[PDB]
Amino acid sequence: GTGMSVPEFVSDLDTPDPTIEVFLASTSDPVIPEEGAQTAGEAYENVDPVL
Amino acid sequence: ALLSFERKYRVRGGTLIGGDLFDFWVGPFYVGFFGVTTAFFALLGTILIFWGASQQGTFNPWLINIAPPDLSYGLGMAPLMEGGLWQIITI
Repeated sequence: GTGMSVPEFVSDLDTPDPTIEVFLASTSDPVIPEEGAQTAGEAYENVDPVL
Repeated sequence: ALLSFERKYRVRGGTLIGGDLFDFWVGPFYVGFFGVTTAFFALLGTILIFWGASQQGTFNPWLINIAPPDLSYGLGMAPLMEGGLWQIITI
């Protein structure tokens, strides 16, 4: 009775964010590290945060 | 009681429905088929409003509130204590 609501068109509710499918086409699962695996620092010359 | 010039206008006839089954006056008010229906509907609505007020918990004229149902009921009929009273009073 207080008038607190949010209206939306039904056809608009069925159109998702078009950028959702772009992210799912560019993602991948992480790879569990093995015992004493080689790091990125020892193979190239990189910066400490990603070393 | 009539006005000084009123008696010559109070003739019989001119009804959409009913004839002289309801063709009279009560005080100054004219009664007809639609006077009867008006009385019924208005009295029922007012009494139902006061019943809802008594079940709400307040008789304060500023604070009485009878509300429509929740949006999850759609266009169907709600329980009388959760919004059905509003629908009956609207009718």
